Amino acid sequence: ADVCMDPEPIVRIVGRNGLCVDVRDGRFHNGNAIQLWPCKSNTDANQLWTLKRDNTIRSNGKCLTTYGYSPGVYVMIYDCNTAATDATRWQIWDNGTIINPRSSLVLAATSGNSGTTLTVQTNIYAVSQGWLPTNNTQPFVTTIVGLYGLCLQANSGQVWIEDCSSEKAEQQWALYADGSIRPQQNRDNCLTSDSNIRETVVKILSCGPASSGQRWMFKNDGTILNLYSGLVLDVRASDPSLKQIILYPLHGDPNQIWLPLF
Amino acid sequence: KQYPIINFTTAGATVQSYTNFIRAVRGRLTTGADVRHEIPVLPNRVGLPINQRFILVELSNHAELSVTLALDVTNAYVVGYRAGNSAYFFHPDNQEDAEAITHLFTDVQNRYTFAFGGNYDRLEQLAGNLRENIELGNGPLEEAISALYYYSTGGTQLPTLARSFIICIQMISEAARFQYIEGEMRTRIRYNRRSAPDPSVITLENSWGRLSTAIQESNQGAFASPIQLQRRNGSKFSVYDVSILIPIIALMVYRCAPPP
Amino acid sequence: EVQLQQSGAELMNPGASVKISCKTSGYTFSRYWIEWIIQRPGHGLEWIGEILPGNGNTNYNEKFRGKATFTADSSSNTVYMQLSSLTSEDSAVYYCARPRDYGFDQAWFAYWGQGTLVTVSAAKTTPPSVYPLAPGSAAQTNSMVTLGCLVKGYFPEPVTVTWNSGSLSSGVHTFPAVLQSDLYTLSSSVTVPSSPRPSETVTCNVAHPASSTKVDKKIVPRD
Amino acid sequence: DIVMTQSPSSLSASLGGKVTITCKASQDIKKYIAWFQHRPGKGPRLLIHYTSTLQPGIPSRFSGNGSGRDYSFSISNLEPEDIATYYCLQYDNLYTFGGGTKLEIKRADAAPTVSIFPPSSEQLTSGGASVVCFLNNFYPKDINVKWKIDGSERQNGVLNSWTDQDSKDSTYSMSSTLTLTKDEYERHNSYTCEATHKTSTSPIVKSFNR
Ligand SMILES: *[C@@H]1O[C@H](CO)[C@@H](O[C@@H]2O[C@H](CO)[C@@H](O[C@@H]3O[C@H](CO)[C@@H](O)[C@H](O)[C@@H]3O)[C@H](O)[C@H]2NC(C)=O)[C@H](O)[C@H]1NC(C)=O
Ligand SMILES: *[C@@H]1O[C@H](CO)[C@@H](O[C@@H]2O[C@H](CO)[C@@H](O[C@@H]3O[C@H](CO)[C@@H](O)[C@H](O)[C@@H]3O)[C@H](O)[C@H]2NC(C)=O)[C@H](O)[C@H]1NC(C)=O
Ligand SMILES: *[C@@H]1O[C@H](CO)[C@@H](O[C@@H]2O[C@H](CO)[C@@H](O)[C@H](O)[C@H]2NC(C)=O)[C@H](O[C@@H]2O[C@@H](C)[C@@H](O)[C@@H](O)[C@@H]2O)[C@H]1NC(C)=O
Ligand SMILES: [Cl-]
Ligand SMILES: [Cl-]
Ligand SMILES: [Cl-]
Repeated sequence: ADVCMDPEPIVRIVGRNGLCVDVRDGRFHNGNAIQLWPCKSNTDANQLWTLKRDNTIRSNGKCLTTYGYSPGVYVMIYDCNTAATDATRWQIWDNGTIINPRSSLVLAATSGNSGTTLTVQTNIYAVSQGWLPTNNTQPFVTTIVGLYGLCLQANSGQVWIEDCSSEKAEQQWALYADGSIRPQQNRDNCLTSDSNIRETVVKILSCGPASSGQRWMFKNDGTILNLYSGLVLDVRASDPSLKQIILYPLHGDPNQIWLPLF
Repeated sequence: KQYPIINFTTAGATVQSYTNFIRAVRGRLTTGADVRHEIPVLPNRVGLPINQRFILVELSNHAELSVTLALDVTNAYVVGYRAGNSAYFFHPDNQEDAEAITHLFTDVQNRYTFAFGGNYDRLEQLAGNLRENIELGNGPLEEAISALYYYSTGGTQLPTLARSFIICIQMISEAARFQYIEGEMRTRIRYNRRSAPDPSVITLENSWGRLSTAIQESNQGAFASPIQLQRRNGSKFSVYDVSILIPIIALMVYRCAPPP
Repeated sequence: EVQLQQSGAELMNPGASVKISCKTSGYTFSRYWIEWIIQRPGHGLEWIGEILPGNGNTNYNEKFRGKATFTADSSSNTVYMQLSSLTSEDSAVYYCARPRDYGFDQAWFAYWGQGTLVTVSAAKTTPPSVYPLAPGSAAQTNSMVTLGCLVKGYFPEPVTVTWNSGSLSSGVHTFPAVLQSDLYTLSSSVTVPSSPRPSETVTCNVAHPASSTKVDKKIVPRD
Repeated sequence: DIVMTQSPSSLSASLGGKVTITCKASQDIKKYIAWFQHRPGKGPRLLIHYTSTLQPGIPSRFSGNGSGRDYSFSISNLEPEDIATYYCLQYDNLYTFGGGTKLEIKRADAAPTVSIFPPSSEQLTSGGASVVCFLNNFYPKDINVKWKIDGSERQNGVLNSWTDQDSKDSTYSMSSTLTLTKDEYERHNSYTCEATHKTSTSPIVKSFNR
């Protein structure tokens, strides 16, 4: 009917621990640090990013730029049409990763702390590498309903399935912009698996590490993908009374299908 | 040639038969080829020959009353039904919808055309009720078909006909477009609770047109402008990106050809 | 900073694969890219591709998409490129290089490797027959008497020739080889004064690495 | 996707004279370009690493600049060691080389001859017979060689090659070799090498008697 002409939307970039992609202290000189910072509620240019049509991400005329093409170098703010033309190129995948195309190295927040400088690290699809461009800052607070129409309920350090209650403590989850799934009681805790192995009962640990085992993606087929190891959320032997939520290869049975009910 | 028929009954209604029904209905609405941001889109509506344009969904309550619905594959909306000798079709907005609808029920004694559209507004106006007071679930669907089948005999109340259509479109069409609505009916079937929809479902049904727009001209997944949605308690949150919406929308209407 | 070193020359059967190596040393091996450049006659230089050791990412010139395959062994601090289905167009000198730093204003080419010659030919190796050449007599005199060696009948391409193990560098003209109808031959001329004609020992040292054979040769005056 | 057409394909220049090579990219490389000197028999060498910044240890006579897509490169006080092929490389989008430019330098000199070498005793016990004729350190490079075996003009079965230009004197050399059989070699006594040049009032000739 036409060509899907695309816009350049001004946006903030929320990532690890809900902290925005921010230009440090507002100064825009070539080489200043792109840091992590609490998401401002105003029109300060040092947090507002135009997703330009040429796969470049600009805040106030200057480009989100990697210093180099090696794991470890930091991401700075630089004059677009002065620096290397592909040190400013980025893509934003549907799974959350924002990636430079020269080397697969991905925008990451190596620490979950404020004032932390952004870098580019080798892509392990981790919590410290998941990003989401939005102007909505707060995470997504919903309930997660799975097999047999029962709820996902984090108790203290255990995730299990228990029939849904309108306000029970606690089955209300916050889907963060870094791919983590956090019980709203303690926002410092993530849906975490200790591997990178198959069965691996999923637990609830602190998001401090921001590891590849705490980042997830709600896929189109109703599964919740680990984004690493290619494993989804599985109810072990389809038995809720076991209180065992596990990782397992995608098979598509009701023990792997989920729907977020807000 | 003949169109694809997808059957379903509301007597042995199990959440597995409802889930399987909406799945097989999905398998004919889209080739599955055109997929954007992991959300499949429906065909072009341009260059679809008459033998690729529609699918059929056959219903049975019990009683023995059978009703076969007709879905415009280009948008997966119900366009008409059949009750034996008779067949009825909504008012087509333009030509090539008026002569394509001719090829739906060729086998009837004869077919009749309404003077109103299938849009919820002209459908609520004729129903004397809004969607949030028209109950949905296994119960109302068994009641919508008996009112639909009995229209060929004429012994059906017209508001209960518009009340029946809204039940039929929501639990089939909107349940196909969104997995979220597919669950909200699967949830009701699981507990035998006839219930009117949440405001969270109503907002999605209106927005399916707009959502399919912003998701496809999004440039990386980031909308040009936000879309306001509602919660189980009518709320204010706005969506700025697709990744959150991926597990909610399963079908989108074709908007424009993708970047070459 | 220090160094990169590659493998010796290679001869392959047309339609096979050969894996050139590039041994890196002196710098933190994992955090720097390794480059590859082809050089065949008349074609000058052309960028093949790059591989980053330690994380296995790649970037290929599209002309070599399917020809090249970069690999890096984290154990022995090395990088390998492999050319598949070698025709005669793949016969060239292949270089490996590094950037200077992490980029991007650095990360221009520095720290090259000495290059590796791949010769694609059906023929098999043949050690060289080295013939000396004194002026004979053919008297003659004077100022500076010239001589050299005749490295005829070898294959494949690379041979290094010296007098005497490298000590006689000023006055040597080692000529480019020529493919004998199907073999390789060349000559190398060194002029030296006429007083060091019998006083000195004009030994030419011809080394063939592809046959693993080496030949030293005194140039003793003919009659 | 960034092509770089270099100019010129090659050139000759008088000693001490300035030369100019230009590179032009399909799009803007944002002043990210380097210049490389491929000395014969040696690996590549970097001279100018940012568009104008000179690499250390490079003479002050090497210069280069540019803006956007157009780029210049100028050797000013030319010297016999500057014989090489020069390339342009950009590192903005990726590494893309130019076609290269081959530099030749000029002199005026005549060729000393070999003096022609008869075939060795080791070769003669192997049926072969090869007679070598170096034409050594001359310029122009355009010269001709001939062989007279006992007065007639020997045409077939002669091989030769030319050296790269010399980095010291800017003079070329040529090594001609006539190969016959041990039979054919012994059925003659005079093998002569006829060298004809531009800077030669008469041809220079070196021969031998068996
Ligand atoms: C997220 O929030 C920011 C600020 O709250 C929004 O940025 C604003 O976007 C609008 C429309 O894109 C800009 O208005 C336009 O400005 C141009 C400038 O010439 C003018 O020609 C237009 O007629 C219109 O007035 C506004 O300047 C801009 N404000 C900023 C950047 O501080 C942003 O659009 C929001 N994004 C989404 C997806 O809602
Ligand atoms: C995270 O999301 C991105 C979204 O694109 C995924 O990267 C891409 O994944 C697709 C498959 O889903 C790859 O497609 C392949 O493309 C090549 C070249 O066009 C083709 O030859 C193959 O047959 C295949 O179709 C694609 O290479 C890959 N990368 C890019 C840059 O598009 C990524 O895999 C996702 N990761 C996870 C763990 O889900
Ligand atoms: C809906 O009910 C119909 C009842 O007959 C199915 O059609 C028939 O199904 C037979 C196998 O169950 C198959 O041999 C027949 O060819 C087919 N068609 C007719 C005219 O009898 C129908 O099955 C679908 O439609 C036809 C065209 C076949 O291709 C089937 O493979 C299809 O699944 C039923 N559809 C569903 C989704 O259950
Ligand atoms: Cl179920
Ligand atoms: Cl340009
Ligand atoms: Cl003979």
